[PDB]
Amino acid sequence: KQFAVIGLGRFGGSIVKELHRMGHEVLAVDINEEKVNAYASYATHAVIANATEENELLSLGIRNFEYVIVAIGANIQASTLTTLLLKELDIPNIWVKAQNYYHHKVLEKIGADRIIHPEKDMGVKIAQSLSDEN
Ligand SMILES: NC(=O)C1=CN([C@@H]2O[C@H](COP(=O)(O)OP(=O)(O)OC[C@H]3O[C@@H](n4cnc5c(N)ncnc54)[C@H](O)[C@@H]3O)[C@@H](O)[C@H]2O)C=CC1
Repeated sequence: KQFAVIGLGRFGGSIVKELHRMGHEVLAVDINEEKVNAYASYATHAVIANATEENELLSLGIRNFEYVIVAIGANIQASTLTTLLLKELDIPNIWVKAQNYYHHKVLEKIGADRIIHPEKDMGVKIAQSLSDEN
């Protein structure tokens, strides 16, 4: 029902723009307001928070998003700690972007419903499109 994207880089911000362009409402959170301000026009609600902190997550109300996406970047701990925190919030679905075989492997066992490798996955998606192209 609900969609929450944590981390507004090229990936996360993109998935926030699309869900908007598709007519869905999104909660878009990040730690530096520059980012939050950059998507205020696309998110049904854009907030400034540190998703690694227990309390900010409750003032976020994340407890009620069927889907949450951890699209944080070059910072692996925040990523996992965040996915770890909310994993304990009982979020039915948490998808996380990954960049490490290591990272992937921990997320895997932490209980992440879906791990994403933009580069690898986009890879298969294209080979896919090539075959389709005839
Ligand atoms: N998703 C991941 O865990 C990882 C990604 N990487 C790689 O790092 C590269 C850099 O990617 P970008 O998206 O451009 O990274 P980036 O540093 O530009 O953006 C990450 C975003 O998440 C935001 N954010 C929101 N809440 C945060 C919090 N509590 N702590 C930290 N950041 C928070 C940051 O402020 C920022 O906008 C990527 O291409 C990715 O492949 C490397 C390690 C982990």
